[PDB]
Amino acid sequence: TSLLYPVTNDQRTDQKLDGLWQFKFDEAGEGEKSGWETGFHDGVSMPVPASFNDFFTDKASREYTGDFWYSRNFFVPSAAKGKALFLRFDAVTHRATIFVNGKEIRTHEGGFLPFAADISEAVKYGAENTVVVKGNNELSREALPAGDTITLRNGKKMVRPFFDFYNYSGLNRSVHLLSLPQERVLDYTTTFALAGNDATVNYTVETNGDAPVTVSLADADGQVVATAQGKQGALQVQNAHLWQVRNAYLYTLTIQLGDDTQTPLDTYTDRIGIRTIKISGTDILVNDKPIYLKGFGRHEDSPFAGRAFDLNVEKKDFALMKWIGANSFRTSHYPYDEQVYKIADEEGFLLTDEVPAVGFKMASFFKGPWLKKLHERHIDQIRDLIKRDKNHPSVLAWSLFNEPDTIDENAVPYFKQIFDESKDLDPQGRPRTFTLSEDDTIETSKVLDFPDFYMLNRYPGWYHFGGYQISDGEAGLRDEMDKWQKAGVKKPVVFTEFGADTEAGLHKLPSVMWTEEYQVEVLKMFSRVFDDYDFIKGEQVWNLADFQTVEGNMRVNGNKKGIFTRDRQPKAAAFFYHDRWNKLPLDYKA
Amino acid sequence: TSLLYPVTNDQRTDQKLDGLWQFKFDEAGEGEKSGWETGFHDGVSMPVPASFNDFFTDKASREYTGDFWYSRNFFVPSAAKGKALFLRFDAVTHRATIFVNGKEIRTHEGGFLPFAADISEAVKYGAENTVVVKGNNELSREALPAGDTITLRNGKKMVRPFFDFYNYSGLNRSVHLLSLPQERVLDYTTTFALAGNDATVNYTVETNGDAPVTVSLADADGQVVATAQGKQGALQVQNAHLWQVRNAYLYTLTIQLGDDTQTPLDTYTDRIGIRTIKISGTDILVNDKPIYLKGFGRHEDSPFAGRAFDLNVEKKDFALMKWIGANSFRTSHYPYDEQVYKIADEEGFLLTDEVPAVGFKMASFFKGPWLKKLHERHIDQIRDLIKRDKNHPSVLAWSLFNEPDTIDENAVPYFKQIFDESKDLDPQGRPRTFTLSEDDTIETSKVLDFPDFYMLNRYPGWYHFGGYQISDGEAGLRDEMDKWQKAGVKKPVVFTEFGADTEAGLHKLPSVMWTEEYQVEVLKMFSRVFDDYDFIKGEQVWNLADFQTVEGNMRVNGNKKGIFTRDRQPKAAAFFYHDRWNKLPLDYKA
Repeated sequence: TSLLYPVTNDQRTDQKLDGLWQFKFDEAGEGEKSGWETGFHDGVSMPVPASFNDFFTDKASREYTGDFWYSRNFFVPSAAKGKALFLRFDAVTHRATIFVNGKEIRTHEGGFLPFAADISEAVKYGAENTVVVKGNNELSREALPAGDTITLRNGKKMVRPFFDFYNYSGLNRSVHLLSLPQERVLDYTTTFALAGNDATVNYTVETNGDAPVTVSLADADGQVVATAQGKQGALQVQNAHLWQVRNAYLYTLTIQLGDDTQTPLDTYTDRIGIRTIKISGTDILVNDKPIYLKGFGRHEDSPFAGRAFDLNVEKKDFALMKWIGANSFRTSHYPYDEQVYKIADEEGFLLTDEVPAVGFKMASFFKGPWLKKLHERHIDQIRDLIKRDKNHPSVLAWSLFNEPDTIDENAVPYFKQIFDESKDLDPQGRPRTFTLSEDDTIETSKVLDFPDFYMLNRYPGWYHFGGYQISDGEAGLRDEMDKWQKAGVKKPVVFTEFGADTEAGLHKLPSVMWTEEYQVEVLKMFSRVFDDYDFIKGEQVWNLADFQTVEGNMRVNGNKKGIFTRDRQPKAAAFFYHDRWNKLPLDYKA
Repeated sequence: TSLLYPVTNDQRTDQKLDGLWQFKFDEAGEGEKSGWETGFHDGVSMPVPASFNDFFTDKASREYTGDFWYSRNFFVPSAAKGKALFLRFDAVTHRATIFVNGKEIRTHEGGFLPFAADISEAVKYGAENTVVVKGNNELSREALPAGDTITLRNGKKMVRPFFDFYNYSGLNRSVHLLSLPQERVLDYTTTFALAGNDATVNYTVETNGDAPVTVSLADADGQVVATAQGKQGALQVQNAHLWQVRNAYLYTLTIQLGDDTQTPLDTYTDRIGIRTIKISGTDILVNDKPIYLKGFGRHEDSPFAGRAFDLNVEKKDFALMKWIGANSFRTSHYPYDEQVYKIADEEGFLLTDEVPAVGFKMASFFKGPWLKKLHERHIDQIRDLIKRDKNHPSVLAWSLFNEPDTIDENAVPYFKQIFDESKDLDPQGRPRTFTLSEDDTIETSKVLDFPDFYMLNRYPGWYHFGGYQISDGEAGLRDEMDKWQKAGVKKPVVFTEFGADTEAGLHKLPSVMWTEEYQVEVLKMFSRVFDDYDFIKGEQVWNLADFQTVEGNMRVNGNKKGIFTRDRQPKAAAFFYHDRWNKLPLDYKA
């Protein structure tokens, strides 16, 4: 109903409820029958935001699957009586029921997009109030991301995902207490055109009343350069400062409700970048010039917060990605905290925004009774993502699956439907795509007509033709690249996963898989291939940093394909890209 | 024809040709047409003994598969004219042709057992002579150990084994220049009986003439305690000092040819231990008392020599195995250098001697036209092994396969034949057995009647039910142990592989697979299981030290299941067994 990010001004308040909540596991499912929805203080303290998994010393807790409970007291100011009061949850992984003062307010499905609860009539204005969250982190084939939940021979419930990353759960992002006007901005949209040194922002504004609307754009020094009235309109910016890759310029948009006579009813402000995105045959055009993508390959994963957003790690990840010459990254495999995009906007990065449609395949999948509810939740999370991130200059494209099983002819109805129901959601109409796994190739894939450009996941030299065989793996990759070229490929091709697990410190001459030298050798190979084909317009290596993963005999304490360690220091492969990427211009191959 | 270890006395000489030979690859197979059999000096220097693989910086050399050539000059003393002259090769992996002064003398199949070439008429007595060895290290399903050789798309030949260890090749063990008498000892045998404080060594002596034979046994201080004449006889030792586990006592045996009147024609001396080995239902009896096996789990693998025997590593491996409380180990997966057994004899360890019958199964095998030649070489290498190691007190049992595919009913003819053709080779008639892989279980194995005791390879908690699932893996292992107990198991059971890859330095609380803590957790689990069943009479963990392996995405620079690092320092699991094994008496479970 509204996913606008909270702001602070005279009409809107926003106060974080971050800190130490109370926490309890509910393996039995008795929490509500036990009166826990009224709040409790007999559990363990738990940080918010943060995944709860890594704070326990026992594996039974770290792996817990089922119903878990967060509880906190908070204060509702007297001054807030009469406004629309909201608890906004930035992410509750994966399922939530919200209670205030013991009263059930709302539920939510999906653990990586924000939701808000209207608590206007459930609080005592001027006193302490209680908020309790009943979360669940089970997996099934009916929810994103896809997986199964099993019971061990000893009764305990355990998750077995269809994806790589670990099942980090809980209150993974901030909780806001909001005060909004009764008549307020709900949504707005931006699209851009260029003409000479002039540009045109084309906006619209969604409201829940009939009061007049007034939009104004100011430059980075605060000077106003365009005004307009009405819920639709066009701002004319003379001699505009365009938003450029690794060279951002952000204008401030200000939406204001109310006619020239009354007290202002609502103010909303955001920062936009004036730039356009077109797929012209086989080029990716930003502001009508061709670009070349270089980057990662990312996860929201840190030692102490787990899946939860941590601003220190994020600014550090960004410091590194600029140092290394990169200009893009894909939010694999789920929407990130909204701060990630604002930094991307300020730093002129291009993001591929991915919905958690991962694990749609087994080691078939589109041939099961789970699709019907799965699809409900899939296209709903697509809608919420595009509604949340629409206005960011830095979002280049939407990714609607990661490694779905496109070999089966039954994937084709489902893709048909997903791609029709998302056709007209993004006002900028940016390209919609998805990643093709190693098994989904020009020869074998059945959904190659759908994407606006191709995103390829290939692992020669790691999952196939490892070691001394790498040369045959390079030859096979060029085989497939020859067949794309033969098939007269007209859309762009971007490599979005490739690489090699590497244990920082393992050295060998000559190399063996898992050493720092082999990783450089593998990345050099992929580079040689990428440079001999013109439809290839981007390299996004997997992965930026070592991230945590389910336990397995192939997981040396998590994934290790990262250019940097989980602590964000470089492996030797860091310096290879630092050399290569800072020498490829932004228009490489044009 | 004779595999006796060389000795030095007035009838027999023995001089090592170890050092730097010349070396060349022969990818083309032109070496003989090019005159290389006459010796060469235009190649690269290569140590002997040692695997050649790890001395090259390029992967193409390290991985080379095909014909390779060793060349050396050596001096034949004038004084040796008239004796039987021999080049004895302790191991040439895997195939050899021997040339002396350009003349082809002999070939050999099998890369882990010694062979001798009679060069009595191919040398110039009193000058320098040339020895050239043409080796090959290809694999096929017709040779032990089993594997395949492939060609890459670029022409290069590459091995793909059916086993784990790396294909270390070349002159992996010493080369001796021998001077033997014209009439000489070829073989001898020992068997033992006990009666009160007295014992009886029952010997026989194989000779290539009719001259009289004279055998005498002396104690550790050099006192003679028994003499006998004739090629068969029985030495009566009063108040014998028995050879005890971790408590050896070795008598010196001296065989002498010639009657009381002539100059001695030949002397041969060896050290034996007076002890007996019986499988009594479900007990393993050494000297009629029950023992409990604890140990490894070994390879001949070191950083600088590769597969080649290195006495420093061997004494260090033995220092550690005594420190840790162990008393046994299995020479997986091939006969070791003969020095390993002499140290075992001096340290009172019990060895399971294994022939390189590994890889008899694919990821079927006994259903192929390769068995006929495979079996030729299999039973021949069995014959050579038992002939070489017969007389060691420390060899407890023979292992005739490692992880053969016993699920197919076609394995049964081949086992039938192998087990009949080895029935009467070991004079002591020690137990013959083999290892059963994870897939070969009480439910599924078709060769359970053959072995004299059962050797089990089980990997719960690693290749199955890893991580948080370990509890279900423990339950499944007890399932199988319950079904053995149900089936009324009458032969002993020994666990001979189990464990977990562990990267020294990886710590986590709670644990994850690959950390030092998880390894201890896994080893504790297996211990709990072993202690609840009486037919279980031994634990040999895999592995003693991290050893090198083929490149693969599951091989973090070789195998890592070792209790010690490849440099022979302890991981945390070292101290767990140091505690446990030094508290289990030698008669645990009796």
